[PDB]
Amino acid sequence: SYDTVRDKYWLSQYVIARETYDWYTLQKDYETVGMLSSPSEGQSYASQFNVRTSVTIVSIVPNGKGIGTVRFAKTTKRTNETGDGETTHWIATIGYQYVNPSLMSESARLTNPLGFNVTSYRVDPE
Amino acid sequence: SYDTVRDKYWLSQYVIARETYDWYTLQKDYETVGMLSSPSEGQSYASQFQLDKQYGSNVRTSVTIVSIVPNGKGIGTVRFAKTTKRTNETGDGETTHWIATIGYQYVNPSLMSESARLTNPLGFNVTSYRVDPEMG
Amino acid sequence: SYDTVRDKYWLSQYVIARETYDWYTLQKDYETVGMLSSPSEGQSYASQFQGDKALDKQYGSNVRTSVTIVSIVPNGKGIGTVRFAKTTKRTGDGETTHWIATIGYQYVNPSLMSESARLTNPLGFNVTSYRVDPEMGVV
Amino acid sequence: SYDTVRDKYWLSQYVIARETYDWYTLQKDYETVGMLSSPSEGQSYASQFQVRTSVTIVSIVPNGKGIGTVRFAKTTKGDGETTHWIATIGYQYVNPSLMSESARLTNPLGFNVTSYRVDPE
Ligand SMILES: [Cl-]
Ligand SMILES: [Cl-]
Repeated sequence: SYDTVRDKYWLSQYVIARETYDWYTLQKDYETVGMLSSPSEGQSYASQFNVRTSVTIVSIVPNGKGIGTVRFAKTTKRTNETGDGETTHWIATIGYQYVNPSLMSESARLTNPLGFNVTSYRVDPE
Repeated sequence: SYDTVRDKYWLSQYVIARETYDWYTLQKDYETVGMLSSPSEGQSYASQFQLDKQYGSNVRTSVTIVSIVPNGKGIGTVRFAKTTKRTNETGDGETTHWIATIGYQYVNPSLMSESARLTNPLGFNVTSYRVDPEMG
Repeated sequence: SYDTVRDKYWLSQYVIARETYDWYTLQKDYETVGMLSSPSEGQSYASQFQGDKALDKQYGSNVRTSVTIVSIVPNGKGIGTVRFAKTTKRTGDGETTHWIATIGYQYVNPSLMSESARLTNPLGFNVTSYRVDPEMGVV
Repeated sequence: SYDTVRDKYWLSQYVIARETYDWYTLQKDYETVGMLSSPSEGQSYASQFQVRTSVTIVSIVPNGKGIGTVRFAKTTKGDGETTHWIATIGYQYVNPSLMSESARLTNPLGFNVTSYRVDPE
């Protein structure tokens, strides 16, 4: 369905924003994560604060009631090695809902026009 | 009355589709749940198959509807048994009893796809579905 | 895969923005079509709210056309098909018709947009052809 | 607030029901967890379900928006072994008519846990 397509896109965007490490996009990624997170999950993410980690989304299963499961890989390279480096696999378990986009900043609403908000997020090894 | 007959038919069709596991009806059962559900309930059902490659065609769970009570104001209660047999075997398998409580309405049927509107021209639509064990 | 998810998201967002007529979301819809479209396609949409013909002048606040997305199939080679319903009523159920949008699309360099556009569309989704035909079923 | 008093009570009841091990009450406890759980969380609990362990609630902090943190101890049985834990619990309230009559007698306010995770302290 369309609501599923929607949720799968934003769950995927969230994991990419939150799990990537890229020096030159990190301020932008950090900001994106706050704009897609509820106030308390945003406060909780802020409290966890050259290599490059890239994310591959493998699959996403929303339960249709505000939990989603995202299987994904992270590939961490020392920038100044040749290959793609070490790849590990993970499962994000993500609570989320949609808020009134008027109830956020104007900038937040441009980044997050549907008002998608992660309310909880946990990552476990696959 | 006619609303009661209509509602009782659909509640039972919903429980049968949603609670049956049979490899040879599965595609049809799966599509019926989709046509008859809100997107959230649809996805709630469908997400358990995103179970069939766990069970394949070795397990069959069939439903027996025991009573159907529409409770007024778009809620209905369906008592039913589910019976699971490994597909090899004669024997009765294991039977458990359940109560599905079901929030439902009739939506604009024009919004649905072609095939959905043939099967569900009245727009039966489940917005909440919950199964609890049978007690008193 | 992820590309399918991305494509299907943007294809539907496009059809919702472009086919919806709702006074209270019109300014946002209009702007979203602009961000997601080629100059041609953008002006093709925008042109219907210009001159004395402007659709909003001739509807105002008294008509609402809402969209239900029914299926989205990316067809490969940057073409996608969105089946959808449009439901119009003046402010019962109003009038529902079914439609097929065929959409040529690509991902362009996202720096070429105003920074507003790049916040909303950082991947650079860009529609270069848009056509709606009536639903006929299959055969 | 009252909403907080309410949430602390049901969150504490949930952890008591879900983390206690008592042979003579295990079936009632199992049933209680189902009646206090969303449909999906009830399915998930039932799958993962496979001495006497008693629960002591130490504190309950709801965030006011559907997440609660419960710090608690489990004591298995002189004294026995006590370990310490943190349940992170998502929850909401649903219309009590959307559940069975029996469910609704155990859970009159329609409290539903939508997610549950326990971590060591
Ligand atoms: Cl959004
Ligand atoms: Cl984008």
